[PDB]
Amino acid sequence: LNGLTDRDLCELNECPLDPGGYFIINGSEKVLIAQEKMATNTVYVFAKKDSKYAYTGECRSCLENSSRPTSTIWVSMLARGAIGQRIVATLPYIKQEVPIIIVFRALGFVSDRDILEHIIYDFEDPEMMEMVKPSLDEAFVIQEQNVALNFIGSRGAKPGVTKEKRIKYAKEVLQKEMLPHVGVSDFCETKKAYFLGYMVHRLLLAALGRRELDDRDHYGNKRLDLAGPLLAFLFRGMFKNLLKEVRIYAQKFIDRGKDFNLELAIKTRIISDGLKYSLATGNWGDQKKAHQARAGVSQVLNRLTFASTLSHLRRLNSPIGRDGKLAKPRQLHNTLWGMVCPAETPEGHA
Amino acid sequence: KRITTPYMTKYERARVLGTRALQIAMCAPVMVELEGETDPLLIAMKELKARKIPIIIRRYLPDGSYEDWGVDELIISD
Amino acid sequence: SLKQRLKGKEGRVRGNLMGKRVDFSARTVITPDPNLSIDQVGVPRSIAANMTFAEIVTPFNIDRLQELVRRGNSQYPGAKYIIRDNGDRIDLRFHPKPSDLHLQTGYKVERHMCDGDIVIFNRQPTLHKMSMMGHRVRILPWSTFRLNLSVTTPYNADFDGDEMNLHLPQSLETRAEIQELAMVPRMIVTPQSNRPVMGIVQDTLTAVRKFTKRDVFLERGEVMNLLMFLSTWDGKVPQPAILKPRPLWTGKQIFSLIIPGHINCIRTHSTHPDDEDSGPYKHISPGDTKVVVENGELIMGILCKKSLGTSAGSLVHISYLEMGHDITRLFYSNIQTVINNWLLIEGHTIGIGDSIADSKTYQDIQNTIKKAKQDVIEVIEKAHNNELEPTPGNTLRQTFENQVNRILNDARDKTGSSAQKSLSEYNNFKSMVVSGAKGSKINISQVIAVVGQQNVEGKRIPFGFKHRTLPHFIKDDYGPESRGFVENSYLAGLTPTEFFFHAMGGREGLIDTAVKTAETGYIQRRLIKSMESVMVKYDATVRNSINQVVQLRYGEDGLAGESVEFQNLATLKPSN
Amino acid sequence: KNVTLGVPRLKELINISKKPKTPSLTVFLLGQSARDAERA
Amino acid sequence: MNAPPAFESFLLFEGEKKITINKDTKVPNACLFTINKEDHTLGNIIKSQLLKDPQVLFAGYKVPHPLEHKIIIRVQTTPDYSPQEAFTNAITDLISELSLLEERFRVAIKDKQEG
Amino acid sequence: DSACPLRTIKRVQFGVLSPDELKRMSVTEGGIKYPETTEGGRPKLGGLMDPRQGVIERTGRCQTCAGNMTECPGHFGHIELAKPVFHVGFLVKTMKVLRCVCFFCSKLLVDSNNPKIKDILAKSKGQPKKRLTHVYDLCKGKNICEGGGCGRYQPRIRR
Amino acid sequence: LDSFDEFIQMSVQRIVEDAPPIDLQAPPRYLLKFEQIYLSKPTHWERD
Amino acid sequence: LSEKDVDPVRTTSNDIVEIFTVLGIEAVRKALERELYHVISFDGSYVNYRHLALLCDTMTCRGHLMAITRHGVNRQDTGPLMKCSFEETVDVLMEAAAHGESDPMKGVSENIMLGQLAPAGTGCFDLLLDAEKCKYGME
Amino acid sequence: SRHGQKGTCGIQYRQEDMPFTCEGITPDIIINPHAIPSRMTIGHLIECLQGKVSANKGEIGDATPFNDAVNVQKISNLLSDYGYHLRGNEVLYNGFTGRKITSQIFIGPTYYQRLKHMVDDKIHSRARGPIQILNRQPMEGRSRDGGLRFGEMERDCQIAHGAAQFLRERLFEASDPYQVHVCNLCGIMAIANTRTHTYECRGCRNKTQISLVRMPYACKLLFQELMSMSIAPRMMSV
Amino acid sequence: HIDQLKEREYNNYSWQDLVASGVVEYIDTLEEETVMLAMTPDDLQEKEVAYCSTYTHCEIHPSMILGVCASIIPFPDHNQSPRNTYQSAMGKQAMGVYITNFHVRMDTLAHVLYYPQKPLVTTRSMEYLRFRELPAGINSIVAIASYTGYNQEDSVIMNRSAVDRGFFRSVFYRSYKEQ
RNA sequence: AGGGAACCCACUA
DNA sequence: TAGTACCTTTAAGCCTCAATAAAGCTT
DNA sequence: AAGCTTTATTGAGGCTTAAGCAGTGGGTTCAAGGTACTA
Ligand SMILES: [Mg+2]
Ligand SMILES: [Zn+2]
Ligand SMILES: [Zn+2]
Ligand SMILES: [Zn+2]
Repeated sequence: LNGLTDRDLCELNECPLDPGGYFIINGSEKVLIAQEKMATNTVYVFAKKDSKYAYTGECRSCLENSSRPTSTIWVSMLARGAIGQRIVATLPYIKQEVPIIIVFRALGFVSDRDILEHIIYDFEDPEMMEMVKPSLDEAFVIQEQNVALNFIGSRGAKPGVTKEKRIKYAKEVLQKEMLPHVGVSDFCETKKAYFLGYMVHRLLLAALGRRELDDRDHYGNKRLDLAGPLLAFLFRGMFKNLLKEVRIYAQKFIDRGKDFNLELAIKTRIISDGLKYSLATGNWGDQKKAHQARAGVSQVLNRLTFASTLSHLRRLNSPIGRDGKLAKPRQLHNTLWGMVCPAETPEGHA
Repeated sequence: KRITTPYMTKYERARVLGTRALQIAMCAPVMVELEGETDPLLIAMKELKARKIPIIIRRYLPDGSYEDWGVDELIISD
Repeated sequence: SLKQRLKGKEGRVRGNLMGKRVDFSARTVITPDPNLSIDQVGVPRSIAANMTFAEIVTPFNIDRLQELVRRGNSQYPGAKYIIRDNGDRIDLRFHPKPSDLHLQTGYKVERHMCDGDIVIFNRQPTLHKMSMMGHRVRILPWSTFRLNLSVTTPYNADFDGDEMNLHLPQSLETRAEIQELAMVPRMIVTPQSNRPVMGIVQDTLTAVRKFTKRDVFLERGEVMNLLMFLSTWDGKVPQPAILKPRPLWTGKQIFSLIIPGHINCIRTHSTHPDDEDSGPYKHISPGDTKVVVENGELIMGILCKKSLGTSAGSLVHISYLEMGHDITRLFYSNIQTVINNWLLIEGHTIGIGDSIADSKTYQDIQNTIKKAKQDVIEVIEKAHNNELEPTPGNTLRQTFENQVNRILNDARDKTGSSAQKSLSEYNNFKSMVVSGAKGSKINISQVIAVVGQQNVEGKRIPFGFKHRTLPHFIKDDYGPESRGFVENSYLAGLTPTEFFFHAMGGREGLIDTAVKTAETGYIQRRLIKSMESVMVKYDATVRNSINQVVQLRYGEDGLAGESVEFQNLATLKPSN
Repeated sequence: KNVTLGVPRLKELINISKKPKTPSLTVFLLGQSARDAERA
Repeated sequence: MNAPPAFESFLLFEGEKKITINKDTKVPNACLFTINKEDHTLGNIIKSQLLKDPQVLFAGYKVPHPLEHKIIIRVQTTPDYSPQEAFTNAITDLISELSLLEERFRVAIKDKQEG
Repeated sequence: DSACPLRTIKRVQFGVLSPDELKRMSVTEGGIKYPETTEGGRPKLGGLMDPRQGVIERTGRCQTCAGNMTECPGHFGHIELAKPVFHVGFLVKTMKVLRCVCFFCSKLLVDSNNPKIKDILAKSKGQPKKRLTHVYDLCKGKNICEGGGCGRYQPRIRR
Repeated sequence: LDSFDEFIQMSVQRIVEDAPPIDLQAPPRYLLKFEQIYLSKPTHWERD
Repeated sequence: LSEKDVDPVRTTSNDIVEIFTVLGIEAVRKALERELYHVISFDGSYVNYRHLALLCDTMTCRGHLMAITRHGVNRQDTGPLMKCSFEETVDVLMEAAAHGESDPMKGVSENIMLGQLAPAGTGCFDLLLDAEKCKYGME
Repeated sequence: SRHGQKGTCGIQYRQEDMPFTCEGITPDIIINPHAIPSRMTIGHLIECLQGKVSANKGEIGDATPFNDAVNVQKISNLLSDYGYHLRGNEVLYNGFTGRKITSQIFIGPTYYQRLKHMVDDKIHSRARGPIQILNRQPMEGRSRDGGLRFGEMERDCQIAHGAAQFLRERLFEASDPYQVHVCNLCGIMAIANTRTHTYECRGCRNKTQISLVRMPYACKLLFQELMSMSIAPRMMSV
Repeated sequence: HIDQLKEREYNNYSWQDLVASGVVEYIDTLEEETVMLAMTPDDLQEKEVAYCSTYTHCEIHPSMILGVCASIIPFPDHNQSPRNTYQSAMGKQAMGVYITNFHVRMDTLAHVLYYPQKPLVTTRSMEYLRFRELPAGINSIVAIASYTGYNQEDSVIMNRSAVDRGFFRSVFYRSYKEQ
């Protein structure tokens, strides 16, 4: 129906006023409700309340084209309740925290002047020096890059008893899984260190009061997943499963010492019924992970009025739990002006 | 010797009226002279006002003992 | 698993033993009916022709039940089953062989629900024991349950789509105990707060304030038409208050006929001046604002929510305590019927003309808002130029916000009172406010004078941008417009920023409604389960299920909460 | 003073909370230390 | 589903009786005329024509419920006169008034149609 | 109609079902042995859809009693387990007993004649659960059987 | 419409191209690389 | 309270546990009544005193502070069937089975479970037929 | 209406029962005055006024939110230009008696919506019908002739009433009445062959001390689900 | 720009030529936090005391802050805001003609009004919601009166004669399927 | 004269 | 050789560790 | 002597259990593909 006139649409028994924007899945018109999320690659500094961390600067980092699982890195300060206040990091795939200067030594810079050049951009304010000194103090025992990498690797998911295995595992974690939006290739440790020092610097500024803290519900801190990103998130997993079943089929047909039919190797029903299932049920994942996945992403298009159809096609969703009793995500934020209707919202649990 | 209240409680009134109405509906002998009456509830109410319901209320004290009050012995509020 | 079968609100215990689906229940939309008594519910014919009461066959009702069996399940005033003594059910929907339609004494006939049948009628959430009362069935044509209007206050019901549930008691014993314990007239006064739960509401309240004013004069035909709707009327037309030049009755005479027995009550109207009772006209009231009902006759006074409402010591309360539930039920019905039929003569509207003040009042309102905004600018200039010194206990921010909020609240209150003084005695907003029927004075102020300050989590509108509430203001603007003080009324309409700030303020009530309904219900359930077995025993002690003494006498005095009243100790306060 | 009320305070009352949100006292002062603010 | 047919506004079903008199004993010389399948159209004219009668001490009508089609007229008279006689006289005067109105309307139509 | 006397419940006594009682009241005399429910068109004896355990079809009858699907309350089968295993709802109680009795002689760690034991059976005579709590608090600090009885060191039960 | 057009015009090809080529051995190697995608118009296949 | 020039009579708290450990169980009953009254009547509403008194007497009946939770209600001498009807159903019934608890069927929820007449209002007495009064009734 | 003013139809009067203006215009819909003051839908009244102006003028009125070209005084002056009261009131006459109503009634064209919530889609009654297969209680919902849940709060209110027998028939007799046979010794549910009058209890090996017990079916189900957990809920009828 | 947009069909001048003119531009929420907005071009003329002389953007029309279901509310700035929320909820439940090809569709539930009317009082945003073409409601002569007591507590008295003439009559469609 | 369950979503007061 | 039947979200309690300190046993 | 050693309090961490009532309606999927083996 793309580019058809009103007469051509009426020839096909279609309504010219129908806006489209939905999918016909098994004769059911299915609309993809836009899902909001925190913006990736942006450093947000919050105050975790009643916790061991006074401040926390997170950066949900995503590669922006490859779109692996978004690897959040936290750079936190400990609460006062020790001879100072201390900055630590929470790396992905490292189940324990790491103090930040050990991470900077693992990235290649061994000296303290180099690390503080990556963190503190003007040396002429000593108030910010006073806060980084404890972090330099508990990284005193670590003065070399491989020693720091061993410190990283001895806290990983499965620390292999070989020391060089720990070194290689730590190098892989700090290259591919720490701040991948900065870069995942080699020779990217200076840019990763500059961005990590930027995260530490933002945390220091927020702890100094020199910069205000970030708002969870500021709507420039949010992004909306429309039909494109949602369907691409599905299609990445289903194409991964397609390549997995092709490698399984071809492996089974080369252990036998034969040749495989590649046109018969492709399991074309992996993409087909996977997309069809997720759009028909609304659970956004696989069939075997229905509880794990989130529901209500795909809804039946409401066709009671033209206005209800148009409203359903322009609906957003904050996926925060509907049994949540905190008022703040349900507040009408100031930053919704002109972007989100201040009047249109449901009554009740949502 | 009977320490409970001489008045009939509202729960006692409701249950005596219900029990007596069911008895009349099961063709118990009416104690009063019904005058064109048919509904067993009105007959039970007319028996209750006339203090003629042949029912004993057994009130249980919390210690385990009981007191037997006849309906004709209790003061009829409503 | 079995544990998952037994646990939760949906498990076996809470979802199938404490509460369960029941037979002989009905549910449909509720619509008003001013013509029903307070203990009647109007039932659709399809609901009644589907719900059956098992009537035991006696020689008293052999013929009536024989006719009901002969009519069958097709005709509505008919029957659905015959249950013999042995217990088999002869289904009357198959029109069976005529040997089956024989009725002996001891048979049960499951006749259709008819007029006068007792039902429990219920609205969820069932919060208190007046949310589930007994009603007499009246069969009415269309498809809704129909309620009286005084009854919607205990049910917390209105007719914007509410549905209520109708349970039919199936035994004579349970029908009798609903009749003797849970009917609507017996549920008039609550033990929770020793006042009525149900009072004169809405139209009848507005029109009984209009009806009992001093200058309401009814002619002969109007009086006879109103006396047609008085059920307790003795057939004697009262002597008119004015006989010459023409015979005219006042509204107080007709209401004195409505008032039952010889009730003795003294109230004051909502607009009673504070300095009148000390004045020379203590008993000769210039504004008719002191209500005196003496020997069941409205001597003087305009009736309102203070007299005919759900307050303690009101006219319906005194009527209950002195006359009983049946007389007070008739009182409720008579007020509603007579007043609703007089409202056909008088009428009651609300228009766009009632929301409009004179130009002098508009000028006064604009002057007050302008001077208050200038005061806020002066406070801002004092805080900028370091002159603002904190009050003890607070820093400069709570004192600046307190000063600005005090200026703006004094603005809203002063200009709302300026708006309310402009309202004539013909105003309909004022008619519903000073009668207590609907709306308050802040509603009049917001509609006419100024909406006021919008608040999010108690403070003013927060700086959701970088130090701006919206990108239409400059940074660090603490003035009234910037932080959510709506300067216009609803009549004048809001500016776009005021519209957004008002939507931010109004979202708070919606969120609060949702979360309070989530949490308060859990609190109520925990309250119930902690005390469900506590009861007054026959030695008058209050014990729990363990027979542990909770109170040696109920309430420490041994009395029930319904019959007690607010009284005054004479000897406590005066000097020796 | 910013003491809690409403339904949170009722919940803190019926659930016997060892940590109420806004615990407080109302200290009353004896004699001449309550007449003037300097000794208060 | 529960809609009454539109003809029960005005049609007596078999066995329904158009008007019944009930001499209420509450006050002397009063009757309750219960008229079935009628509305305010006749109740109001009968009530007002009864109010023109000086021997009628009370005259009022009511519709007990608007979802039912039933008029209750209550007439009380002086003791030298009866409510049944008052009701008959009121209907005769209404019929004579409407006959006069119809004839004068025909005369006026015939005058204006010609000119 | 039933000929049994109709009378109500004055008491619901709780307890654990003895395996002797399960074997004695079962209708599946050999025990449930086959996981399949139907042997073709027949329900398998000793299977899960045991015909002695109730009424399979809506129009059939039970085999233990002769009642139809309405009158039949259903009757209990049993599986004789190859190896005894833990009841998951009774784990915590088994651990509370295990730290109270000896691992080897199964004697109570504290004396039955102990004055502390004497006055806690005094103050918790009608309360079995609080009596277990007090005996558990007495036996929690111990590490060795006193004795008459052995004197072997006792382990720490960790779940 | 614009989000779906981006997915079906840019994102599917980018997902296909940004995938590891599969290698099969153990013996000769077998390398499969995926190149440009083609989306046809919506077609239905009958029972024949 | 121990301070000089502080009234040791009128000085109070809104911490219920603090009043209970400092002053006792009757003092915390009165303080609980005062606090619940303050919460209820700050809105302007009024609840009759006997309902507050019954709640406070129920909370302070057994000498300690009985919370309105599963930690105060399900730790009473009430039966297992009453406790399992509130919260922690399977745990309560496990504990009752293990210790052989006997439910005396004297509560309301217990008899509601088993379909019996609850000893509550209408069901708190028995009705007996009087044979001597039956001699005056005609068939 | 388009201002949050929802409400069911309470009654329908014919045209000769409706109030009417001097030109014979009966309202299609009469709404309560009391719906306005607590809700403060002043846009509803402005829409009635603007709709009167639009219907007399022949325009379609403009009600775009933030407009200084439209206020209530301009709409009023336009309305008074058409021989109407400027505030939109009219003298209505009683439809029944013909008498002028003493108050003048705000009447004008307002856009009403019919909502999908109809009463014939919502009316439901049950007497006796389908029951759930597991717990033998009435079914769920009006689409399958199910019953209404007499829930826990209704149970609590009927406790507060003191209506013990109504509570008993709601929670036992009108949902799932059932009979079991119990051994008087062990308290476990016995085996009862009703036709041959053979009552027995396996385990105690008695055949005479068996008692009929009326309990809800869901309670029997609870006890059989407790016995699956190796609990013996021994109903002691002694 | 306006005279050239008045002729979008005669001229082939559109919104994208207005974006390409550097006249309008899209501002997201983070950029909106650094802009200075005039609500109207009224805010740009010089005042006797000036609020801001450094406006960088202007609102096109301030009623574009509302969505689809709140753009049908007439005079929404004269309403209390929860009532606007309730109408946004209840405009989706309003019965009209939901689509023009409803005779072809076998929807499970369908509700078509007999005589939908466009509103007599309109917002200018309902020209773009196509509410003039697929309207959901009828312009009703509505009296605000207390008549006989049957409209109390949020009820409506309706004209039976109007309903007989087709007022708010509608047809309900239920579709059943079997394989 | 009555052969479904579970989950999800939307909605009503 | 083609074909059909079967194989496999947070908030408050309680409980349980490591860590201490008078106080009796043993210099 | 002053050291040594043992049974009762603390503080943090881990486990468990709870989170309103009553209604409608629709939609999907359960129960599914490799196989090992024959007449
Ligand atoms: Mg409502
Ligand atoms: Zn059986
Ligand atoms: Zn041992
Ligand atoms: Zn036995």
